Amino acid sequence: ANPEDMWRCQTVNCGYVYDPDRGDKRGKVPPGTRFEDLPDEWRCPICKATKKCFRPLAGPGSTEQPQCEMPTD
Amino acid sequence: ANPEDMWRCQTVNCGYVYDPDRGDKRGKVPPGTRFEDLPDEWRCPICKATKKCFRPLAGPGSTEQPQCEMPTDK
Ligand SMILES: [Fe+3]
Ligand SMILES: [Fe+3]
Repeated sequence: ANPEDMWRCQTVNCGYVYDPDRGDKRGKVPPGTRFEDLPDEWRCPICKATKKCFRPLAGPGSTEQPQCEMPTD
Repeated sequence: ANPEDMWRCQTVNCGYVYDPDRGDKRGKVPPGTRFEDLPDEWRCPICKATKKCFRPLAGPGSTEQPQCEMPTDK
């Protein structure tokens, strides 16, 4: 719901947003699943980045640079 | 950056979100541009969908499958 618990994939050519109220069909994640509670083997359904490539939409994390393994910035 | 202002590409296997606070670097859209004010010819930077394939993350239109020139998903 709120931008604070939505997370955007930061790789350079992506832009998927994980929405907890939607879940994630391609990753078999049911609606209501918080970003923290995602499996450890979960990847971005678009670009397949790990969750280290994601950033909350607003609030403190949203201005930090994520510890991401694929190209970003 | 409220969800009613964010727009999700519903093309099959896409899901890029236009966040008006970000703008769109590939589209050369400066930050602060509302989705409603995007250029006529503006397209999804990932899948080339027109704006008619997008829907807001909340509010009227957020629940229905967009109808456009690409195959879309619900
Ligand atoms: Fe991604
Ligand atoms: Fe798209």
